[PDB]
This record gives sequence, C-alpha cells and structure tokens, in this order.
Amino acid sequence: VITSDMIEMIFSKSPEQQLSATQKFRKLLSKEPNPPIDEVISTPGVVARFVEFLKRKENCTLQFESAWVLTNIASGNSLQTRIVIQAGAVPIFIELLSSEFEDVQEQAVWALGNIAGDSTMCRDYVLDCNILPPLLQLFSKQNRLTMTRNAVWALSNLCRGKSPPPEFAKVSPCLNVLSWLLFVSDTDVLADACWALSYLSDGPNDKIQAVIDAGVCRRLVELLMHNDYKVVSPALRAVGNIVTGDDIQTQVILNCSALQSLLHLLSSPKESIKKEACWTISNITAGNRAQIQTVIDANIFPALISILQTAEFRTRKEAAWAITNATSGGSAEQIKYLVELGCIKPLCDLLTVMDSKIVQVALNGLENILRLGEQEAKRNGTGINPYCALIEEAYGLDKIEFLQSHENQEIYQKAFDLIEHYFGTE
Amino acid sequence: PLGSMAKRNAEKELTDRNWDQEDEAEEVGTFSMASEEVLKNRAIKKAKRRN
Repeated sequence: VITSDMIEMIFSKSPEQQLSATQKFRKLLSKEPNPPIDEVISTPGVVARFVEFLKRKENCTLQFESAWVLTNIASGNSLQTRIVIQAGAVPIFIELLSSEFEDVQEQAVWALGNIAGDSTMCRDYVLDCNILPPLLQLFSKQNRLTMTRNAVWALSNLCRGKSPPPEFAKVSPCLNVLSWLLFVSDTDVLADACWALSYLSDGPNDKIQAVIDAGVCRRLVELLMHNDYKVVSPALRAVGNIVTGDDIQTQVILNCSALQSLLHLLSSPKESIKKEACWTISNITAGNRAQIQTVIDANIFPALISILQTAEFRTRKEAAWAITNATSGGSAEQIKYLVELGCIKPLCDLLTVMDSKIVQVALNGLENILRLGEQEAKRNGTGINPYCALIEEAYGLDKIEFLQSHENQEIYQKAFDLIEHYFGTE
Repeated sequence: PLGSMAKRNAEKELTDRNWDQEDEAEEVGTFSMASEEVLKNRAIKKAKRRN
C-alpha cells in the first residue's frame, strides 16, 4: 500500500513532492479499519522525517499534514505513541502551539491532547515539556469552538489519572481557566471543563481547597440542574468529591443550595446519577448535626427511603450509608424523625446481604436507633424500648439472629451483643 | 461519636470515556456463612420475643 514513489518524494528537496507525498500518507493512515501503520513505521527515517516537517515555519500546509500524520500514527496505540514521542515530536508540537497559523495550533493541541491521554507516563511527560503555559495561552484570545474544544480536552487529559495522579503543582495553574469555561454555552467544552475539575477535586483536602479557592462551587452546583447527562455526570462527581473534605469545605457546597438540586437528582431516570447523588448526600449526612439538619430540612430523607425500596442495589448501598450516617451523628429528635419515616425496615432488609460491608452499615444504623429507644425507655414508662418492637416486626430480629452465623467474627459478636442487650435470650 | 471520619471517597474514577457504560448489575445475595466447625464453636442466642 506504500510505494517507493511516496518515499522518494518524501526524502527529496522540493517542498512540493514532500507535501504531495505526506498527504497520501495521512489519507491512507486515515482508514478506520486497519491503517498501514506497520509499513509506514517500518520504512526507516519516515517518522523522523515527518517530525522535521513540523519545523517548516514557512509552510502552513506541510506542517499541518505532518502533524496530522504523526497523530494518526500515535493516536490509537501506546506503542506507536512511544515511537512518535521517541522521535521528539512532543517538544515541537508544543512549539507549534505558538505559531501564526492557527490551524497548525489546533492540530498541535490535538496531537498533544492525544499523546498525554494515552497513559500516566505520557501525561506526566507532556507536562514536563511545559505544554501548560502556551496551551493556557490559547484561551486568551477568541478562538473558534473547535480550537477551544480541543484545548479544554487537552487539559482534561492532562488532569486525568488517579494512580499515579499528576504532581498537583503542575496542573493547578489551569484552575482559573477551568472556572471560566464553566460559563460557556457549548456542552462539549462544558463537559470537559467539569471533567478536569472532577479530576482535580479527587484527592486530599489540600487539593480540594484549591478547587474551592478557584470559585467553582456555585457554578458547579448550578450545573447539577443541566438537562444533558454528559455535563450533569461530571459536575455531580466534582461536587460529590468536594464534599469529601472537612465540615467547613462541605459547608461551602451546602451554602450553594446543592441539597434541593440533589433531591431533584434522586428522581433522575439515570441510575448512575441517583447513586452518585446518594453518595454525595451520604458524605453530607456524615457531617455535623446542623448539616444533618439541613438535609432533613431539604426534605431529602423521604426520597432516600423510597430509593431503598425501588432503586437498584448498587444505588441502595449509597442510600443506606446516608441514613446510618445520620443515625450516628444525629440527635435524639433527629433519629426519632428518621424512624418516623420508617427507616428501620429498609435497614433490616440489608442485614442478610452478600457485601459484608453493607451488613455492618445496617447493623450500625439499627444499633444507634436502639441506643435511643434505650434512652426513651427510662425517661418515660413503662420503660420498654419502643424500637426493638418495630425492628422485630420488620423481621430484623430474625436477621440479627441469623447473623450469628456470619463468617466475619466481629459481625457475629455484634449480633450476639445486640440481642443479649436490647432483647435478651433466655 | 466525636471526631471520627465518616467521609467516603469515590470507589472508581469517572472519566469522559467511561461515565456512560451501565456497568454490571449488583447481586444482593446472602451473607457468607461461617464454617460448620466455627458455627458450633461459638455460643448462639435466641432473642426473647413479644410484640
């Protein structure tokens, strides 16, 4: 599929045969089903040559095609990505970010985007080559959708990576631009902006403060109401991420009226959103009494219970966390309330689950409650715990008994204790 | 109930090439039981019932 003619022209000294050849290359390499990448790479010096074509300051069309070629080579395979990196493309692609021909700029940013998104290794490499300053510099001017779309996408790929994550200090300088992009109308730029924010907000509290300090929470929360699931998903996660910080950090999210938005998402058709929303709510009901109260006030717990009865299992797991979290940080009056909505039942039904973890969550919730009813007992009565009866009639007592057969020792013991404690066993 | 870390980071990372896959589907299942030998070993209880 590759001729000697194409090779002779490539290596000759007339910028006309060079270009005409380069085009034949990319057009062939643009064949979805199996580009003749092996041959191209096989013929020696070809890649190194395409790279040298990138240096043709005076030739917009030649540079443009060469970068297009190297891209089709690199994009879609880690090994050939290595080959292109190894020829020295990256430093030059970066150079082309600052050329008078914008098309060359767009193409370069794209290429770099593809390279950095190939792996942790490549991401960290492209950054080490200072892609950031010139890349961020592109946003300064009014650029066409396409130029912006590729730009922000590049950033996304430069922020992506959880193991290992990039040196935060290398990707944080893009935070300002990100928050700015959250006000663009276009859903692609919007989505990818959230993604990058979704990435930066994932980690320790010092990193979360950085995101918060950029001033994104308001707009982020505002975006949970967006109609398109492709921008709601990453926004939700970024929001959700932020509320993994301390009470003070998660109060910032609360102060943006995220709760009513979240309540809305619990009715969302997309299970992915429900789950993610419960998870978020869970991390809020894991805060201080006042924050728990704010959740109650947002009228959210009615929805969490119905979610524990209708929604899918992997979603229910999250909702169960929200409740139990409330039960351990909540006040007597607060717990009383959850029980009033009949949260004992949903917890009970999770006692005999496969996930050893959710079992503990369910046991923890039921214990906390019983601890209350143990209080209400002495302070009035006829002091018999009001709650272990409600538990008995929810078949929880049966399940707690059974659990005395669980593989996990600690769980066995808990069930044993709860019984001997709040019920008794001859 | 004073100064614990109830916060839970997300399990899997979500990306632009990842978010909409509708993963697997969870199996509720039954909790893993203990080995016959251990089962007899430990002492069980029969909750006092009423109402």
